[PDB]
Amino acid sequence: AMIVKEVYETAEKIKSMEIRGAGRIARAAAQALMIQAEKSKAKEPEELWNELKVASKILYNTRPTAVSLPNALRYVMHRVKAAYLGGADLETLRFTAINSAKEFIYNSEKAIERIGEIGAKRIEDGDIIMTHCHSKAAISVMKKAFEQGKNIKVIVTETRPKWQGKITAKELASYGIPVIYIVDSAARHYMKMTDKVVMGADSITANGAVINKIGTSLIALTAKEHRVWVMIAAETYKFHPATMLGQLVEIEMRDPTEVIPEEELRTWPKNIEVWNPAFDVTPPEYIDVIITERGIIPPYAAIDILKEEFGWALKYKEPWED
Amino acid sequence: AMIVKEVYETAEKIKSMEIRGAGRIARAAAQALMIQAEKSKAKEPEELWNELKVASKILYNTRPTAVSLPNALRYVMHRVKAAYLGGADLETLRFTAINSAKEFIYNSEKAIERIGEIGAKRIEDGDIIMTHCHSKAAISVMKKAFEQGKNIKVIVTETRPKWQGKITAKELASYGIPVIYIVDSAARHYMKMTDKVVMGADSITANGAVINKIGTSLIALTAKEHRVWVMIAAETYKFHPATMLGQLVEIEMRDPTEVIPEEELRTWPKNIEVWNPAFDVTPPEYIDVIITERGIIPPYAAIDILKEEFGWALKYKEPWED
Amino acid sequence: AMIVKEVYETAEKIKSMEIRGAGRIARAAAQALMIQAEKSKAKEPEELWNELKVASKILYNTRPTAVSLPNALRYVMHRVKAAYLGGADLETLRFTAINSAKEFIYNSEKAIERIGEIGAKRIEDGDIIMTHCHSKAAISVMKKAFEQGKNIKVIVTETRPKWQGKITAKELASYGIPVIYIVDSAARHYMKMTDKVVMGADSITANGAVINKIGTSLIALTAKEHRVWVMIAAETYKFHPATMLGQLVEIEMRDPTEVIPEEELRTWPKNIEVWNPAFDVTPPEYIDVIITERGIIPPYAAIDILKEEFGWALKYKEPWED
Amino acid sequence: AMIVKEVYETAEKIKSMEIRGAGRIARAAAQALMIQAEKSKAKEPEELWNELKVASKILYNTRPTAVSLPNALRYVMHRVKAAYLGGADLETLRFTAINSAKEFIYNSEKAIERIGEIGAKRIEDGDIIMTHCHSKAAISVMKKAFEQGKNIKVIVTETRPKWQGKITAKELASYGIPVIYIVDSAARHYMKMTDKVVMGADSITANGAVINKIGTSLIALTAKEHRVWVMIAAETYKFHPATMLGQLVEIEMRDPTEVIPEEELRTWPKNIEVWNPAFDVTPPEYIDVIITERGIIPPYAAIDILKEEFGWALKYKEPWED
Amino acid sequence: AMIVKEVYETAEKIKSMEIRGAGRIARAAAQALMIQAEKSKAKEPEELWNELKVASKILYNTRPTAVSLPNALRYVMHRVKAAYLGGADLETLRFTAINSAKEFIYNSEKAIERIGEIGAKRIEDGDIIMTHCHSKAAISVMKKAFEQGKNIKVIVTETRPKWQGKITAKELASYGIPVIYIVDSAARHYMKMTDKVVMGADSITANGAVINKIGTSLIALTAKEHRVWVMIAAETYKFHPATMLGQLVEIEMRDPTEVIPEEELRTWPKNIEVWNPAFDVTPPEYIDVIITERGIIPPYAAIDILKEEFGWALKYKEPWED
Amino acid sequence: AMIVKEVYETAEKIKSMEIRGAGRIARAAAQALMIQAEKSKAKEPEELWNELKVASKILYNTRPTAVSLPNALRYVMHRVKAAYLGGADLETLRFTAINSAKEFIYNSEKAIERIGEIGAKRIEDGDIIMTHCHSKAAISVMKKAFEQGKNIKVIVTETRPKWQGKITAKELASYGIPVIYIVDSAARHYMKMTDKVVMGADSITANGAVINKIGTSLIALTAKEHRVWVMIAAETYKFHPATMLGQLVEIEMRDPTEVIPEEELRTWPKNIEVWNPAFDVTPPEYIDVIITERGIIPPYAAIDILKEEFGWALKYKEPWED
Ligand SMILES: Nc1nc2c(ncn2[C@@H]2O[C@H](COP(=O)(O)O)[C@@H](O)[C@H]2O)c(=O)[nH]1
Ligand SMILES: Nc1nc2c(ncn2[C@@H]2O[C@H](COP(=O)(O)O)[C@@H](O)[C@H]2O)c(=O)[nH]1
Ligand SMILES: Nc1nc2c(ncn2[C@@H]2O[C@H](COP(=O)(O)O)[C@@H](O)[C@H]2O)c(=O)[nH]1
Ligand SMILES: Nc1nc2c(ncn2[C@@H]2O[C@H](COP(=O)(O)O)[C@@H](O)[C@H]2O)c(=O)[nH]1
Ligand SMILES: O=C(COP(=O)(O)O)[C@H](O)[C@H](O)COP(=O)(O)O
Ligand SMILES: [K+]
Ligand SMILES: [K+]
Repeated sequence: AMIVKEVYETAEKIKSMEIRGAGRIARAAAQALMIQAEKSKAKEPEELWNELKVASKILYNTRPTAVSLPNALRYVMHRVKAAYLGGADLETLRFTAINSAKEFIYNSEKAIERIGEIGAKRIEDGDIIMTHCHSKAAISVMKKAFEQGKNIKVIVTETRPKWQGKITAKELASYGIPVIYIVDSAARHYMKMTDKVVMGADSITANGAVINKIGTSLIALTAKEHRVWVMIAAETYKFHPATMLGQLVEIEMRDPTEVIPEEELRTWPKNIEVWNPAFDVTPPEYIDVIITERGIIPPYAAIDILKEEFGWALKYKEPWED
Repeated sequence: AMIVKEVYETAEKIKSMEIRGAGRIARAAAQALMIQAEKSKAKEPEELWNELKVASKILYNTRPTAVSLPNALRYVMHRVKAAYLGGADLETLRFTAINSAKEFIYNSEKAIERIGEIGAKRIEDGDIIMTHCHSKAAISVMKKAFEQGKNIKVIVTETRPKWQGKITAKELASYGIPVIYIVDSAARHYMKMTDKVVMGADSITANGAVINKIGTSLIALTAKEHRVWVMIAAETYKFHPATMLGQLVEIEMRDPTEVIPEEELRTWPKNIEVWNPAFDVTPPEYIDVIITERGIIPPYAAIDILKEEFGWALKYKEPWED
Repeated sequence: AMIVKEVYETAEKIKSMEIRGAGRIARAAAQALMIQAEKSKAKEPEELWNELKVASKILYNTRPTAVSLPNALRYVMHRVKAAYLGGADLETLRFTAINSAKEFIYNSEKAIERIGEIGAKRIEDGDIIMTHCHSKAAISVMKKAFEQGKNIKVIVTETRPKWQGKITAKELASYGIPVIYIVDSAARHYMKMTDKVVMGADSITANGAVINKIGTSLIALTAKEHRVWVMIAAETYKFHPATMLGQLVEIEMRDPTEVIPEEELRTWPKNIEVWNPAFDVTPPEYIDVIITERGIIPPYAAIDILKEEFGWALKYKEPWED
Repeated sequence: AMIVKEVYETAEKIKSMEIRGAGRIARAAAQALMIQAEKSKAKEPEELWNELKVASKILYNTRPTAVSLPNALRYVMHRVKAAYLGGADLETLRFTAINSAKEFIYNSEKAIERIGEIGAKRIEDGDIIMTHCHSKAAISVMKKAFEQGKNIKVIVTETRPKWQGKITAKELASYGIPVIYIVDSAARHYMKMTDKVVMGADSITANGAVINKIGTSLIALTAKEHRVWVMIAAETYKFHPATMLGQLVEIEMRDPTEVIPEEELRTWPKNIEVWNPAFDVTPPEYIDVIITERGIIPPYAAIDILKEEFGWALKYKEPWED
Repeated sequence: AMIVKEVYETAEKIKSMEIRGAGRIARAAAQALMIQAEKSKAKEPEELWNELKVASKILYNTRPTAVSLPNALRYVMHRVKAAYLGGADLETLRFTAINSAKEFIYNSEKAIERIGEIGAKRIEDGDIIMTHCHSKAAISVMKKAFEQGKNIKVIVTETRPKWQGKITAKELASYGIPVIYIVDSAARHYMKMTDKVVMGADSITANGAVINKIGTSLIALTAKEHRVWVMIAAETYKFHPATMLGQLVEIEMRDPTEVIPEEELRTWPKNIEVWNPAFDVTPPEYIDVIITERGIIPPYAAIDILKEEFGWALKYKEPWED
Repeated sequence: AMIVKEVYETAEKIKSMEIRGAGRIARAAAQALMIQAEKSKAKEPEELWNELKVASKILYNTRPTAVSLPNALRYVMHRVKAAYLGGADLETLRFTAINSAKEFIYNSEKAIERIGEIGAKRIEDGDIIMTHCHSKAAISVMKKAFEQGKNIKVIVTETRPKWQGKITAKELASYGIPVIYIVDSAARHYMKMTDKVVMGADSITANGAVINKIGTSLIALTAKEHRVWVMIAAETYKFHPATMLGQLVEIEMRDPTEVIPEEELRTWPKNIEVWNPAFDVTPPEYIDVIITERGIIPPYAAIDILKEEFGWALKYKEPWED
């Protein structure tokens, strides 16, 4: 297969986390398939289909946990598969894929702004919000609240090991929003002063559980303990189809050296293992609302979102398989 | 007025956390009073007494939260003040000061051994133990349980911002004990495989609360959620006598640059505030046992420890006070 | 501009709580639109439409918290607006307004009967039921359970400040049902002898929360503690559609003189503030079932009620809006 | 009036629990409806209709608590009744009853196979599983998982009074799955070593509560306490449609001799009452998932299963009534 | 017996609650026995003893629940009994009683000021405190905090039926302390803004339970739910000796007309009973600290207070019996 | 070396549980020490000392879990060992052992009588009481309460595997107390109608945990869940002194044939392991009180009982060791 540079470059950048955040990963994946179809020198449809199947496989095999990624590929390639199988000629297939990926990207961009507007109504003037990691959906909520003239202050948790909290702090401060930066360990200590917790999602399961950045389940746990609302800002493509039929979401273990740098870890005794899980599972009981682009829901209504938007595709194989 | 150099160095080193851990700080402070008395050039008792007061003050204004520090200074200075006021000559005062310091130091070492022997009975073959920070008292228990031939494995949290987890990890590894090293945020994610939690204490209050390294409360919180025993390994001089008459324990706010290094932090805008609490408060409902040198107690019997050993002193002003 | 006297009187009476209870306020507002249309002197549809908008506005700016009120106005005005914009003549508009009002009123009466029949199946012979405020929906259930020959007894909380408990007590007594009347503070003390709790609702939100008379949350809280079922008797028009897109429900702050009478309160110093919230929010974890006219649901299925019946309308501005 | 003896044999064997488990009972009731129709000597259609109505009532008044039974009779008699009322001649009616019976029986076998496949995905290699009673749907999950190569052990609670746990223990051992057999009272003691709990269901209600073998709720309670997942394996015909309209599920009280044998019980004093409830009610807060043949749901979504599958039938009388 | 006016007048004023609050009731009881001994025209000691025995019986038989009352009588009359039984002459007995009662009154007055000083250290600048009823011990804490220059605001609950909250509000406002007055039902609604809860006690039991004004257990319940500290300001004479050997504290039921005035209750149907319990029982788990004149304790240390101060007297009959 | 057969008969009958219940076992072990001393044919004091040391070891290695047994042997052998080491001649030693045995046995009977009297005060007229196993101290409470004229019923759980519940059921019926007999699994189902729970104890630990019959912790858990008081009737010799120095209590694992009889179990596959734990561990958060013969304590005060009664003995070896 004639796979372009940008398919490979994108895949490496998802793996190394130079491209990160479940939304962005999903847009970038779709963007890459768009560039494949723009640049394909293929002659036959069968030839282009094969390229897109394989480019998709490459992109799916990057990072497992955020279902946003395979939902983006599925979006582009359910359509490309339907086109091809009703013998669409070449340019019809090339446009199906290009236009499909443009829809997904537009809809991601729109969904996020919309989550901002909905979630900001749940924020009150004077609120101290605590967040975790760097979530574009959460930030959209917080930023929108601030543009509505509510005087807010955000507590950013640094978010080890990769320090996503630095990104969140600088970003929010740059829209004018006062930020309080603390270590992940201080979450409970400062939960007393916190009015609302607003965080993102990578996968959301049928029974209402939220897989998000390591440490999320802790922040939610103590938030529930103090009766602070836990609001998870999440696009409907964050919801995980295979969990309808009993799939456990894989938890990404990343390299030990994200925790202890190589120069130091090589000096450490052999009887120490560094474990670096990238995500944990917050059960639904610690979640008050999931804010989607289609509105506020309780977390136990995640199965409704998946039935009405993804149910149909689970008797079908994956649209890049054969 | 005529204070030796070892007092000043010791205080500089407690401030800087070159010397750290509650127990060690207490011993280092006794030592410093010891050396002041050993090397004094005083001629009258009143002169030595005056040096030992001032040196006491300097040592106390180093770090507020670990009560071990002022409890050590009191063990020396209660005895030194009663001698001075009983008319003791120069050399009798000098020796009360030196010999009191030596007793505290000897009792601190024996107590930690004994805590180890007692706590280790609560560890069972195969156990997986989560800990936090670096606590000599906690390590005593794990070390002794391994020497007894129990195959334990210790989950060690890195303990940001100052990374005491690293100290714990290398230490435990050095005794042959296998370690699983994780970031603080992962503590709930791994609580499901943990059998015991074993941490230390800086201050323990009348009502049973444990003030220990920032994050301790979170670990205890999710331990409870999971029905994992939380054991606090702690010497009687970790108990806080001022709290029987309602004193709140000061939580030390340490420098922002421990969290975000100087180079970086100077690049950040005014409207980010870095907050660095070094301790939090874990409520007694989340603690199962405190393991002291005089045995196992439930946290609520903190008051009995305080009454039977420290109550007597609360009608008096402070031993180093004029 | 040309608003009848019955509209103005009805709004005065909703404000003053001469007419009160969510369900009754909704019916009273439909009625008032009915009478405005019956008695209008308009010649063109545009003139009647203009009266029905203004009368709607006046009725809506009476009391914020019970969503039954604006849901009643919408049931009339959605239908009136679609007729006007479909070119309806004067008399066709007049009749859409009158007949819509009549349908709402008829459905409000049938729904409360049906809630009664459904909820009464969950009451068992010998039961002791705590209630709160005066709710027609709750009373429907108790009344019907007694008529079925079940020997029930109802603990009635006085419901300060406005004393709706008294209304409930006299009513239940009048049907032959024995009552135990207690102050609000005694609710936990008597929860141990209570078998069921049965209250009403003013608004029910997307995520399952019940906004009902001040104190309801406390009663539900200790009911849970005690494992006593909390049943909310509530019509579909108690559900709040604005909350699916993240609106917070306004909690009505009523006059201080309801708490402390005018004579007394004028004798009190400036630095006492009397605060009179008329409602609180009970979270869904403390509610076991909502009993609607279409059946039993768990509180989390509030969103399904809102979606299938009210979602359609949230792309449009308000039916009475210009 | 002319009822074949197979109907009576079945009904007897359901009362005495020679035929047991909610699925098997249901299949056995349809099988008897099937045989009644095959072997009927009725010469008019009205006469067969009367034999089936009657057979249905004989079968329904055996064991009240498992809704599987009346849902089976419903499946057949809704269709037999629609045929009959549309003029169907004799042999059309007979076939409708036989083929409806056959449909339900094939569907039951297929549903359980599919629950096994959905549920096994939630069992991970290593897992220890506690179960209760003998449930064909719980066993499907445990069997498929072992067939998939996962090394599991199963804690089989003995399930007094009727010792269902022995059936489960021998069965699982027979597939090569190691069993740990314990008394019901040991559930909490061993819940620390348990990773998943998997049990059946006799009825599931509109608000998500699960009715299953006496003891199930105790196991789900201490499982929640310890954060072990509680998974209910339940065919959709275990869901109870009368509960949408507020019905309480009857709790069968079986013979005292099941607890204490006849020989011994007759010697006991009159003032010892032996109470044998055969089922209890587990609230939905202690259930993490229900695994049906159409996928995983949170317990709150039972109402969705009921709305879509059974809600149509509630405004009509029962299918076997005059 | 020659009983004085003031013994009778005091007893009526305790019953009618013109004299109220457990501390004050106890002082007034002791004051009354003081006035008996001042004015007794008795000639013999046996004659005076008999007067004091009977005057005590009168005073004990006023209100049952606040153990402060019998502890005050016991204080005076353990001593008077010991004096008399070592044949103290008349004036020796008269002084024993007068002086004993002066000690109790001085010690009550001192203990309260002291509880103020201890408890105020647990109050932080900016705190919103919620209280209940009118407690001199609680007010001492709050007032002292305010005199220390901490800027506080107190939420006073009105405290039905008898409105003790009016007393609390006016009193606190008169020391300059901003007060927020609300109904007992609003406690949970406003618990989010509350930093500390400070309340009194009437009886405290061996196992740590606090009997205080009806509604106390509710406020503590929701305070625990939100992690607001519950601090009970209580003198050591609030602790209940007989609970060491298994006594249940009697809960005072007061007259129905405290709830519904006579003029209205006489018009109400016969099938309504008004129940007016004056106190409820807050379990120890909802209490953080009990502040006594001897310091902060956890509530589980109430048995220590009773052992060291009251244990001795429980093999003896009551010191006014014969 | 010369051991009387009564010692061996006793030890056999303790292993086989012909002698059972923690109190009775203890009395029976002292009785055997007593008979050994009475019937000894030793002519030197050293020779009797050796027979008692040995008798003690034979008795201690019967059943590990109930500390009552070694605390009984301790009571005798501390005193026999103090006599022996103070030069005591033969007949002085013999008497010391007989009279110590006799003291412990009289004390046990008196302790249990007094627990009945303290504990009955906590039972109120009407009460329904759930219990577990057969406990002589729990039965004392229930009996005294009935003797006092209170109309109670008792829910007697059958207590598998050894059916202790039948002993309890017949015994209580024999005093005229109505019994409800249920299987262990029915505990939660019937906890709603239960007002008090009253059970025994085999050991009680330094931190307040109670070791009692397998199932006790499940009953205490659902009792807490429902806010039913859990009361433990326990003589002070049930408190476990090794636990002050960190010891874990051994959980006796008895024969699998107690669960499944020999005849049946031999037919079962090899891959079914039958596990028979005879005790479990109830944490102190689920126990409201321990009733001892010296009064009511919260479970946290067990450490106070231990400090004052047994702490002296811990720095010495066991009384029967060389
Ligand atoms: N914050 C704080 N709490 C303390 C201190 N001493 C004792 N405590 C007690 O520790 C507990 C902490 O509860 P939290 O607010 O963490 O839920 C409270 O019961 C509080 O009364 C102290 O110095 N600071
Ligand atoms: N205060 C408030 N909470 C609401 C409203 N609508 C829904 N909720 C939800 O109701 C719950 C109340 O939780 P609470 O803060 O009482 O513990 C939260 O989960 C919150 O998200 C509303 O209008 N006001
Ligand atoms: N006991 C019982 N509860 C039911 C039934 N149907 C639904 N429920 C619901 O199941 C829950 C029972 O919880 P529990 O009382 O065990 O704590 C309640 O939410 C109740 O409203 C039924 O038939 N029986
Ligand atoms: N399992 C066990 N726990 C004990 C023992 N002695 C004291 N404990 C204490 O009892 C509690 C057991 O609670 P659980 O683990 O059932 O939740 C813990 O606080 C533990 O520290 C013992 O011998 N065994
Ligand atoms: O319950 C009340 C008043 O009861 P009443 O008003 O019915 O006498 C008070 O909280 C306590 O008695 C403590 O008050 P104090 O601290 O002043 O003793
Ligand atoms: K577990
Ligand atoms: K109960």
